[PDB]
Amino acid sequence: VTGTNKVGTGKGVLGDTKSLNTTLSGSSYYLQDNTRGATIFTYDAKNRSTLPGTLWADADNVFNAAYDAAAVDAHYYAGKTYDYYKATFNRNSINDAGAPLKSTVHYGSNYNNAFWNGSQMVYGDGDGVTFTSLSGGIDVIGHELTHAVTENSSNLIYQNESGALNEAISDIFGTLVEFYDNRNPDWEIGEDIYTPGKAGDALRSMSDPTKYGDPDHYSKRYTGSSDNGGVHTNSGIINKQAYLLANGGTHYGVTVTGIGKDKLGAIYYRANTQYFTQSTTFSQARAGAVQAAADLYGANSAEVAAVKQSFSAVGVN
Ligand SMILES: [Ca+2]
Ligand SMILES: [Ca+2]
Ligand SMILES: [Ca+2]
Ligand SMILES: [Ca+2]
Ligand SMILES: [Zn+2]
Repeated sequence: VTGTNKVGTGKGVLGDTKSLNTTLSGSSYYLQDNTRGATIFTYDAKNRSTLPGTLWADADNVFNAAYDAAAVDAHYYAGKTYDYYKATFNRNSINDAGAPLKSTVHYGSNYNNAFWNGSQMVYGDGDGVTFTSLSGGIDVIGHELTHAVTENSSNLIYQNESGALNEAISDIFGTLVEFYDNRNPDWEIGEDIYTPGKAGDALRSMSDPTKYGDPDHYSKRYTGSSDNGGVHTNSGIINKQAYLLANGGTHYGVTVTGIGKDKLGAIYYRANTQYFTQSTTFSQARAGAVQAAADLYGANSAEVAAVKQSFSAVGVN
């Protein structure tokens, strides 16, 4: 739409009030955010299995209805993700060229999913038991949007070690996005949307992958063919290494000095963008992470040493 930049208000999935960037055109306001380097659009599929649906239009610039909630969050959190990338690394959208961010909410009926489809963000509303509206969790959004960035860089193949690395990368960043918005931060993934009645859980944990049965050491990796070679479980190995590099700890007899989330982020960003390839394995991830740290802090630096220490802890050389 073409119009005038407005600022509205609405309530998200968890019931919190949020500030919205919309556009006034004719008699209505549209969930269209013209404020950033990339345009952000939010759509309504009206509980159908169609894409992208209808661009979202409101009569008064107030998004306080129960039906509004998923759209308010989808809208807000994508602008927050753009922000994280723009401020931290000077990245202009998913492709470094201002590609627009599109999201469809109310997709299907009681659909327990949300993913980047290679072109836009897709959100279902959940069954209200296993999940709630999928747009209410910032780390899951940051995770999927980061998949858009890998595709525009390393392009890690979704199978075996390189696929797990892909998954790991996306968790690291979604976590980073959550800390970014001071969105009650932690190292678990999906706790704001998962099993709305049970407090305590998440889909997986970076601090202790074994809580959910994921491996936390190379010697314990899944070796078969299921899940494109165990893509979603083996990522726990890289997740654990990332956690120890940011916060420190003792793991399998190896003591790691943490360097903080900001350097963890710069090291992985640099690694994924200049060093990783489509088929980077965990051993090459170590070497590339090591080179990134050397470039960033110096070859004989304490950072580089932490990098080495962190992989050692998880059995990767
Ligand atoms: Ca309204
Ligand atoms: Ca949290
Ligand atoms: Ca989290
Ligand atoms: Ca829960
Ligand atoms: Zn993923």
